[PDB]
Amino acid sequence: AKTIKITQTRSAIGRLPKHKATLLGLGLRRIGHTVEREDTPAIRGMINAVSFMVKVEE
Amino acid sequence: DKKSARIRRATRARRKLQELGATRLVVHRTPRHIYAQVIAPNGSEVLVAASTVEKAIAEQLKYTGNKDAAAAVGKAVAERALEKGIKDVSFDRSGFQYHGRVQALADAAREAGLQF
Amino acid sequence: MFTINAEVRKEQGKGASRRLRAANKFPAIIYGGKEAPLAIELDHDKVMNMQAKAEFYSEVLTIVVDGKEIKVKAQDVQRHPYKPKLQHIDFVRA
Amino acid sequence: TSEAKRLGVKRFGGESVLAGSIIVRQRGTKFHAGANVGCGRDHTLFAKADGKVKFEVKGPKNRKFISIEAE
RNA sequence: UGCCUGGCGGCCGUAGCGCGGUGGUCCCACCUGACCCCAUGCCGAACUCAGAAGUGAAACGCCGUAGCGCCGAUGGUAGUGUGGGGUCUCCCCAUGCGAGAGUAGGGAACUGCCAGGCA
RNA sequence: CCUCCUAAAGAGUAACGGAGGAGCACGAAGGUUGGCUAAUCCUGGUCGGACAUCAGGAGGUUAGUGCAAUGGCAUAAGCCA
RNA sequence: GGUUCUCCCCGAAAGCUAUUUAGGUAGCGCCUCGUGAAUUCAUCUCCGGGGGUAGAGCACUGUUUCGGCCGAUGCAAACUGCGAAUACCGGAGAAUGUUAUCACGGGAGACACACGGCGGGUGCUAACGUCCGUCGUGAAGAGGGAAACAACCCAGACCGCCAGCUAAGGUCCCAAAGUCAUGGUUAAGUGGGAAACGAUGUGGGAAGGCGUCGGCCUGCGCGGAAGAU
Repeated sequence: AKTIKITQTRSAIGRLPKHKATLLGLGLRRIGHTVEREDTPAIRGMINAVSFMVKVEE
Repeated sequence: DKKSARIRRATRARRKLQELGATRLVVHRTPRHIYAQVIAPNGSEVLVAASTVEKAIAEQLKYTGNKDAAAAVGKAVAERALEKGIKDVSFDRSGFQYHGRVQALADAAREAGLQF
Repeated sequence: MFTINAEVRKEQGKGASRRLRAANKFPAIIYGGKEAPLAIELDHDKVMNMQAKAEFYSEVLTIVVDGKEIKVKAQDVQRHPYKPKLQHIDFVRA
Repeated sequence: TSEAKRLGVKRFGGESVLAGSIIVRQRGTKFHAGANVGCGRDHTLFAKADGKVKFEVKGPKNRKFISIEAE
């Protein structure tokens, strides 16, 4: 399906291990890193998990 | 309370036989008529049913309910089971007493050569 | 008889309800019958003004949205514990 | 003017438990054995054959039965 | 293939509680005596022996009664994970999940097999 | 060594924390078959009125199951032979 | 107490179960190297579970009050006819992750942790008082901000550049950047010290009164409000 750009906005230093694992699953390493990911319900839930520091180009 | 007590008392063996999942032979005894049914482990289908009301076996019987009628029902069920292949069903007394017509029917059924 | 102006709901959820309350609005529901229920949006000021009359509890309400006449009756209303404001109403089509 | 004991369900629904596994070690009988499930002297439900574990509500009293189906 | 009756399962208050009516064609029920198979922690109390000799008394099958009870939306409400803010004892903001109760509505249940009477 | 909470609906998770009891007993209170299975309350009894007993009912597990306490328990895990 | 040359990779803990124990003894957990092995493990989506916590409710165990124990109304740690989110177990699935998973072996280190956020117990529901479950920082993290100031906010330093963008925080001078704009509030240097009470101070707002005289609410000021060269 149509793909989307996911970019990391804020750092993940003080975030929870769950949020760190979510960022690892998304594939974001550094602040401002952008990745291309296909849009699926699982990816949408993963984004919503850490929505406070990820920007999505819908 | 007679029917309710009878059903409650029979429910003991009725549930006990279900754990091992074997075909069961149940008998419903009434002064007017007698019935004997073979029920599969599922509990919704009967392999063979015999009744005293039907004229197939009541022609030679003076009355539908008596020791002779019970013996005839037992022998008919036994022969039908032999020709169907029940493979040694278990037995249930339906909460009755194994001293009168129930015992006569059981003896008649076992006479054919059953191993229950 | 009385003319009521309302708006058609588009969003459903607690977020939408909070938006309506904060924007001088409040949602409402009309049901009754074999047809599906309809969610509507009504401004708070007009309903507050109309609630003053004693005939409100004795008159069948007429709703006109998108040029469609709906004849309903007040089945239930929701009132804040201490704030004199209206937040929701369930109505039955008569 | 002590030491806590271990309770609760050990194996939940969908687990392909083995024969003799203790599905639940409870105080009394919170759930009743159904098909292919035993009942120990201490009222412990243990599996009798390999398969999946299911909980089903049946009976006039609406009592939950623990049962094992084919794996 | 339709009505009625019993037995065997699923479902376990949409199967229940209260009220009026209907069932002896078949089936089911009330019962005589038991000195006879059997028995009372006394009682033939319960089971067993011979039915229409009479009946549907009571139980049970069915129709209506929405009176009680049950389930049950949409919506809202309280609550809550995550990030932030405030006057930080407490509350709010964006997002996700979402109460109980009640309202609309339903229902006086349904379904699988065997047996028997009437068609 | 056991009986519920604080202990934030898996288990676990604090301060001579809040709480008592067993440190026994039944060698029958063990196993098996048949049958039975209330408590409680209204009413009749010489007194009995409910309270020293029985039978006509409402009601279906509130009685019980050896224990201090606890869950689950009428196909009673009870209660007669 | 001391323990002497350099570079590279990974990189902890101050916790849980026993003690005639409290400074110590065993196992697990945490670190590293080697070997072997399953889409092994992690995030997320859907599905099957036991919940009995929040919420609600008095039907279950109980409490106060009301009409004269009967009925009703509110309420709860050893209250639930109902019942979340969250957490836990298992099954299926796209994507990412240097296998991050598991087992064995060699080597350890550590065994007075501190502070802060979140929800409780305790405490006189007075304390920057006390203990818990979870997470973060320091310990072992350099850099920027709060004047300095481990516990706060942003952010994890391989090296070099007199290159650009930005997070927190700021743009009158010290000192880099708005003496920028728009609509307001304050007269107290309030800002730049603090809650209860009291008050002819002000803008604004919904409701009164038979041209009329007054009441209610929000915002910002005043004594209490007091730190020692």
